[PDB]
Amino acid sequence: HMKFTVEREHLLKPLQQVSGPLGGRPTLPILGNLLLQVADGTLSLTGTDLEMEMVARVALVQPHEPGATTVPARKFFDICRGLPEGAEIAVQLEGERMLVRSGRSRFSLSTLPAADFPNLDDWQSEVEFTLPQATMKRLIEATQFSMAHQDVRYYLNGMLFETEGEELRTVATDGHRLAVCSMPIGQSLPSHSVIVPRKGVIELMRMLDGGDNPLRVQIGSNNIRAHVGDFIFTSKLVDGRFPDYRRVLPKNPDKHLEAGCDLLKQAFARAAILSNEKFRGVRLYVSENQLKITANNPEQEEAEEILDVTYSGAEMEIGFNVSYVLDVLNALKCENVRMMLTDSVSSVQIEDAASQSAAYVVMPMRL
Amino acid sequence: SHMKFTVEREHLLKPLQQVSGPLGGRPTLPILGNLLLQVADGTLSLTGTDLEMEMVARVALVQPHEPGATTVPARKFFDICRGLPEGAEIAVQLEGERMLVRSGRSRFSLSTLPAADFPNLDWQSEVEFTLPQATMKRLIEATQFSMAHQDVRYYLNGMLFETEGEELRTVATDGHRLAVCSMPIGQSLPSHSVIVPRKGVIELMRMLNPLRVQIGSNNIRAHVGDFIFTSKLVDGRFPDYRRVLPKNPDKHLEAGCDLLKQAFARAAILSNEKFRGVRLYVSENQLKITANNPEQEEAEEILDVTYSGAEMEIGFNVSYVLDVLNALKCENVRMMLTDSVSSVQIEDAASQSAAYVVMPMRL
Amino acid sequence: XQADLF
Amino acid sequence: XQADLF
Repeated sequence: HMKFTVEREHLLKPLQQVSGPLGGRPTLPILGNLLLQVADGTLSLTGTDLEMEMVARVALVQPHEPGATTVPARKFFDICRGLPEGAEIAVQLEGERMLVRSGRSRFSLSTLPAADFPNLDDWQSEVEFTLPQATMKRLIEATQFSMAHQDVRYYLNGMLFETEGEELRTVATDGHRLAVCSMPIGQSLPSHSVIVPRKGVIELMRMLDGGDNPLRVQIGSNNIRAHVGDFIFTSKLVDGRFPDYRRVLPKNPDKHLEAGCDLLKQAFARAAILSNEKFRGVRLYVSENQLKITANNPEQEEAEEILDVTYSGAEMEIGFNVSYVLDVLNALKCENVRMMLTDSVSSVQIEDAASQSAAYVVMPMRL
Repeated sequence: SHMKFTVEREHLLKPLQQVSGPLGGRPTLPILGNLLLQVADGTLSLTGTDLEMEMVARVALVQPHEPGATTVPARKFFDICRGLPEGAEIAVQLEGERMLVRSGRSRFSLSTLPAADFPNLDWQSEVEFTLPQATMKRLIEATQFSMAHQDVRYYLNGMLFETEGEELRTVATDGHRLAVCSMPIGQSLPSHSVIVPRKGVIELMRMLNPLRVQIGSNNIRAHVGDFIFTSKLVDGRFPDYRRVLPKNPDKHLEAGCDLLKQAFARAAILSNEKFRGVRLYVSENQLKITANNPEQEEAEEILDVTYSGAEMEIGFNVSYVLDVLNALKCENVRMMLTDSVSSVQIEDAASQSAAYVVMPMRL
Repeated sequence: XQADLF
Repeated sequence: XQADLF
């Protein structure tokens, strides 16, 4: 029965958002389809990968008939996207085919029963809060580069989301470097901490358009839900005990360095050219008001950069993966950086010299 | 071990990026990942090669320098220069088997390979001429998509450059579809036709103020300001385009370029992923495009066109059609047909400077 | 189908 | 290395 006629512009962003969780090589064919449901004056569109789902609701201002089906996602999006601006897309189901008509364009797509479409299991929310999309995008953007990709420690292949007092915090680490960002959200929250999978952090990130809707978060025991306007994202959580970030932050650093973010970045970036392609190690020599960065490779090529910095303390030599340092400096889109050290075998804390909302911890290399 | 030059960052960047053009990822010989650096008089020359072709750049030296030559890692040297502050003074000198690069408090020591080990192309020009950048860019852009990629018919993995009267013509084909573009250059030329390899066409394209060309027996040279590109030619019997162009098409179709493109693009979604065949039913002032796939999905588009001729069904690889329409960046398209088993000629309805021929499918 | 131009 | 935070 299912019938609806909707404007092209009312389907485009929804079809692109619900196709988000979809992988290129689905294990089950239905997993490459979108669930279409007409109920009352609403059309709902769902996309899943079993670990996460995206739902979009579209208001039906034209005659429609209730029903459901599943239809190949990329093909349906491409048909809609390909139609002219303002096109009126008339959809109707004709057995195991869903007909799409607009102007003199006609398409017949193959369907899979709506009844076969996968459901995420029901759950109970424990923590609920609202925040501007921009706060969530800045919390993610500040830390995401530090998550592990496909680590042994599967609880690192994601980002920790932690609530404490009136703050939302994200932590991301791969065991070699860490990133932590905290933002006040204006609401008192119960202390809760969950691990969001890296694929879900990416999906959550992509649903943050810009505004005229706040973000409503619901955290459960094994799920996280994000509502933004007419979109609802749900993800399963990572079942693991995230390591404590509060113990990896240098407990009492005695050495403090200050430098211009861009001059420090540009030197590291030049020294990196002549560092080992695989290991990317650079040497840092700190002495009174000066930093020397050296790099060399198996070919015995060498780079050296000398900089004026604000440093008063003991001279020290420390090794680093230059990519981890460059990642931090490019994250810190600021004027000045503060580096806090202890010794050559211990982590360094890097932050904006004028903001503590984000802090980065990089573990050294020996030579 | 005597070569010395100090140049400003901005005088090295474009030359370094241009000469590094012919250089690939994973060089066979380590020296092919190197650039030849030569200081002679008040000129620094930078050469890049892949043995089949080379790019030379000349940089004027207004600062103290010492003559000599060496080869140095291309990407690494370019990255050091590019990574340096704007306006930086780059002082280069040889210290045995090391090239030293200094600028401010930045110091780099690169490993070199003897200049004597650097390869070089051997020839005399037969045809010579000049043309605007834009004419070359348009001759290349109009046809390059139709070049074969890695065909056994190696002469098809390139572009034919043909001179006739006052015109320069480029042809490109893969055996299924063809593109030809002709432009007047304002000079009388001897009838000559050569095949330029696809890697060269790409290099020639990337070096695009005026452009001078020297064609030889087995080489082509292009001078554009302080850059000199040379390439070996493809030895092969390129097909004659004049014979694949429909000789007397009786059927002529006219349509809006964008409406036709959008229609084929939508029908393509439900065409076979491997074969990409769409069907064209042409009839009085109307075109019907249809597509279907193994899953039994179907697309149908109906359009109003300007057509008076016999009704016919003709199958096509929709990718070959879309490639042509995306190349014609115009308002109206003319399609010239004959029958269901013969090529179709496609062109701008307002220009005959480019013509495109596509061979049909049996669906 | 592909048919050949030549 | 390289050393680990944990």
